[PDB]
Amino acid sequence: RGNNGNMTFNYYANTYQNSVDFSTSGILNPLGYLK
Amino acid sequence: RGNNGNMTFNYYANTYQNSVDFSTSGILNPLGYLK
Amino acid sequence: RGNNGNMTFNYYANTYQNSVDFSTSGILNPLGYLK
Amino acid sequence: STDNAETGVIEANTDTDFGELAAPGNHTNVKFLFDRSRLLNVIKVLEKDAVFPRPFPTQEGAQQDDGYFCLLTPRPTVASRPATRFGLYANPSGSGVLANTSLDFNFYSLACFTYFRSDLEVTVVSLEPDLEFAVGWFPSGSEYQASSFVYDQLHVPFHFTGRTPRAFASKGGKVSFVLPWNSVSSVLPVRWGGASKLSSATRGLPAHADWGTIYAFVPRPNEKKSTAVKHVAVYIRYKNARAWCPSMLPFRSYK
Amino acid sequence: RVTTQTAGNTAINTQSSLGVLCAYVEDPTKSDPPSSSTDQPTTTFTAIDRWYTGRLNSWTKAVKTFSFQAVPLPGAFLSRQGGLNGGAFTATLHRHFLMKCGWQVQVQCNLTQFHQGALLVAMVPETTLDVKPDGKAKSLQELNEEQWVEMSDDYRTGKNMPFQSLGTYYRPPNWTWGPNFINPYQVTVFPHQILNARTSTSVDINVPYIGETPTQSSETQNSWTLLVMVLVPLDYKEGATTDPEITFSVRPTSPYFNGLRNRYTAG
Amino acid sequence: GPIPTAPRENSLMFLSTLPDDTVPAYGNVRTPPVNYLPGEITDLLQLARIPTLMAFERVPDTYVPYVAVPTQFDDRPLISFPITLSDPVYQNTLVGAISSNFANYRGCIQITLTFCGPMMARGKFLLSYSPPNGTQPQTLSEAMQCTYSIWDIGLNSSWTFVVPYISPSDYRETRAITNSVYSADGWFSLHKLTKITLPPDCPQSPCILFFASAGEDYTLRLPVDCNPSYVF
Amino acid sequence: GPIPTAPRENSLMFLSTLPDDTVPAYGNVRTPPVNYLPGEITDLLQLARIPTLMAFERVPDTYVPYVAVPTQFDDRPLISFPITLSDPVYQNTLVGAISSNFANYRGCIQITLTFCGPMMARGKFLLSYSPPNGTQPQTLSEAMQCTYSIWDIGLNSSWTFVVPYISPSDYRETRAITNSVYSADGWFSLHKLTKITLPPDCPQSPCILFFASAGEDYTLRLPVDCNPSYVF
Amino acid sequence: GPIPTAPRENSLMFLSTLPDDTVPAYGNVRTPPVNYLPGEITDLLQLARIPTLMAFERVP
Repeated sequence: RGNNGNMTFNYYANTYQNSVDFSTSGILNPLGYLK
Repeated sequence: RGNNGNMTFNYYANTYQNSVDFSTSGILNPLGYLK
Repeated sequence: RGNNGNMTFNYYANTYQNSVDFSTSGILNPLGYLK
Repeated sequence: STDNAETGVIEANTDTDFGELAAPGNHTNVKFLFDRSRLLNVIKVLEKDAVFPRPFPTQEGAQQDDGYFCLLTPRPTVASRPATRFGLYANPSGSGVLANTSLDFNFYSLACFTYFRSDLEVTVVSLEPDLEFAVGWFPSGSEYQASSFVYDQLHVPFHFTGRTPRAFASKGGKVSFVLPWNSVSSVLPVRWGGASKLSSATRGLPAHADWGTIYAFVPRPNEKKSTAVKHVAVYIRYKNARAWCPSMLPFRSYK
Repeated sequence: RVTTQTAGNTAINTQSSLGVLCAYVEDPTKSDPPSSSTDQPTTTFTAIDRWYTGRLNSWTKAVKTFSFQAVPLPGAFLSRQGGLNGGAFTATLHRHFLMKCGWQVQVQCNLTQFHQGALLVAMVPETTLDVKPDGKAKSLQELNEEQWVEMSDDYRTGKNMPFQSLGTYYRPPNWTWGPNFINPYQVTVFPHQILNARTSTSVDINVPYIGETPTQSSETQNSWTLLVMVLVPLDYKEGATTDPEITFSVRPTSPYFNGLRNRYTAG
Repeated sequence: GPIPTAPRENSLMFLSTLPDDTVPAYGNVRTPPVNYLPGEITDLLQLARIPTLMAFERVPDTYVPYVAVPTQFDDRPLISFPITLSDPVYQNTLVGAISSNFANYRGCIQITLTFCGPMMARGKFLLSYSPPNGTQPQTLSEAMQCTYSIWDIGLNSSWTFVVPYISPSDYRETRAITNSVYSADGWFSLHKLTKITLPPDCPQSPCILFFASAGEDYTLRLPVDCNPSYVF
Repeated sequence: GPIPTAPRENSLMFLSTLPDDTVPAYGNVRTPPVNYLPGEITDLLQLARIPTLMAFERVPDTYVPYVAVPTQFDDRPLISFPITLSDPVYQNTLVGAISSNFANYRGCIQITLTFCGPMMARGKFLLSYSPPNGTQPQTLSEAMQCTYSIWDIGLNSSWTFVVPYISPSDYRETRAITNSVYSADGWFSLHKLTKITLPPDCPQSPCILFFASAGEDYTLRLPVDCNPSYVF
Repeated sequence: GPIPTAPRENSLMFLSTLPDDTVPAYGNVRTPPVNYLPGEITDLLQLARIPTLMAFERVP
């Protein structure tokens, strides 16, 4: 996904590479529905 | 194939390394046939 | 643990990377108990 | 064919009237399009502890250090502060002080939505030959620490040390790193219509819509100040960008 | 083409109707309480689960293309613009700090087959047209003399929105652009319906809640703005009929309130 | 022991579009959730598929987005324009604005019309599409031979005309400079087949609105730089 | 043979917060055990959860940590203060001191009170919390409508008032500069509902002690630099 | 931690016939198919095996 080519090895952990949201616990839909 | 020596590891993905055509869905042949 | 990202490979041995004490052979406790 | 566009929701090739259903052959994806570097702003380089600009309005005869620092945001900015009306000094020589301004032309050329969110990846490039420098940054809502301390009768600005990241590059080098989305607001409003304060506010001026702040300085004591100025360039990238609702596009003149 | 929607103790009738536009997502009614606060919220009840009505300026031949009028929401309730009176809803609004709700509006006109013209109505999100360039909301008295807002290059470029004066220390730049321009040719992107003089009389839209936070301040939020613009100037044979009128209706949906206190006051 | 290595010829280079990540500096940060915001976008084609309005010069600003039918005519289409996306008429439409930032396009353009006038009027129109030629067709007789259709005023006042995509190459350029066969693709025109009958007491001169958008098989390939002219 | 490689654009860089280790120089060293020391700390929230005292200006150093009830009053709370952690009253409390070194906070503040005076006295107090408004509420009539509670002097002389957390954003700034809605969160005040009855032979003027701390769901997110002002 | 390494004697060299690839700059691009073109060549010996004519000085 995205303009990323590497597909073999990620060195740093995911948490330290990208932000993560904390839990609170082709086919394209149309942006308008007409009942 | 080609003047390429590496035969162990390709880092970047094939799609990002070479172009690909989109689908539309020794022994050497001679360039002249005489019926 | 700690501000350490690498989670794949440690090169040097643990004994040569960190000190070790020699043997002599969320949930947070409260610092005050009132009997 | 039969249709009713007044209702808004119109139906949906040549197979319908006369067909051709040319096979597919995803370069417009939001995640993919926005991943590439682009210039943001050009700033001076510090050589001593500086005094941050005062909030507007700034009266005549106020002592400060202007031209340094720079926000990290596509929205228009003035004097290193958030702004609404973009402007430039096309006029010839005048008086007073000229206010540095910035904007993301490429981003706004396709900013066709309202809300946005992504990670930012910063890098720095020098301009003058064989120049040595360093960078410092702090989150949104923080402040820049002033003053200096004495070591062996050398005045070292306080910004040499801090809990925020620092970067030292070799002679004629370059810097790069990726920062996390850290503002309090859930998403970045490309265009806004609210107010940030109960009274004396300005309509449509967001408060904390940015990624942080950046500055550049030389690793030397204050006792070795020079005369010639130096400059630095900045670039940014977006990672895992997302958009949340349609919008308009900039108007093109018919001249 | 004949339907009626009943809510609370009030109802609305439609002699002609194409349907209801559901905007971004299906079933906009569904919603959940916010997450940026703990105090228990106040929810819907019969006193506020009903419609409200107001009036707009008249339509005259003198009006030219692209002129428009705007009605901020919910700021219209607070300002009592066009005679709209929220009553219970306004009273509850003035006694709370945080709010979150959807919207559902309908606009009607009295065009007859002996008239030619067109109207376009859309729910533009996150815009500021009510405020004067000086930086002050347009008063009700000021809104009367000028019945329709005149489109101009300034509005097209967004060059005259509110701003902050720099001060004597700096020199005055040349303002040329801003992120709140108006592009007439692309207004159809937002949910809309064409109020043609030969096809129908009433149009309606349904929109969900949006905002850069799970909840917004109840005294300054301006998420949704109702916009009406003229595409084809009105024209008719002399002596037939003069200057039709306009009206609109509003109704909130699944609101929430937080932060009780006394009546809001300024100073 | 040390692992032998050999740096390549392009070391210490900076690329503005290299597909790779960078080392983190301030990681391990959480963010509030955004599941409450509806209407997430995934591809700009979703916005490209939305109709919008065009512009026209009008008689001697004057760029009204509609065309008014005259009373008397002279063997000539009411309005005609090329099919080059760089043309002024496509400037402010979403499809034109988006395409201007890409090099190659592919698919079928879509055009939609709508009538605005007295209910009790009548008439008939003819729509035409002429591939490239040595001279732009003018007369109705010429127009009829090419692809065309007939529009009749009735209960429904809207009609959609789909422009077929024919070209000698799979893709086509988005902006035209030399007007080569790779960019230009002919013309479009509107002809009044009959004379519009205005009912009594309805004054005169109805109007027509033009709606343009992208087809269901549109596509764009190569990104390019933008024009910051709008800032001045 | 040699392995091909390509150094990136950010080689030879020094980062002051890079999450990585360094090569050892004098490794293989043992240390005495420390299992004999009790009371190990793991998270500074443990210390943040401990009550402490506040300060007040006192009549015209004078920063006594208590407030004395006067004899005659005038339609006004005895003491009121904002809920901005940068306020002077929060300076020396542990919660304020710790939070000042972080950017964002989240949770519920906690306030605790205690009475100091003659045993055989009586009275009643009212506590209030007013979210942001155009003007700070003053009169008891205004105060009553907002969230509040009534404190009665009795066998137990201590009471805890929990300030609810309501805000338009998940997190909030820790220090206020513009007093925007993102930092300020209203005011707190104390009102004497009745008149305190001093028993005979007990001289006069009891005193009240203020105790503040952090709630059970407090949290801090972003570290920042410190202020070395305390060294001067 | 960092992996020890030792650059060789021929670092930063450019070879005009090195059998190796290079990093991509604008990847992820598709192209139209070419299955419609007949007569693809694989080895120049195919052309070398075709007769041709010679030359001779002729009289002056």
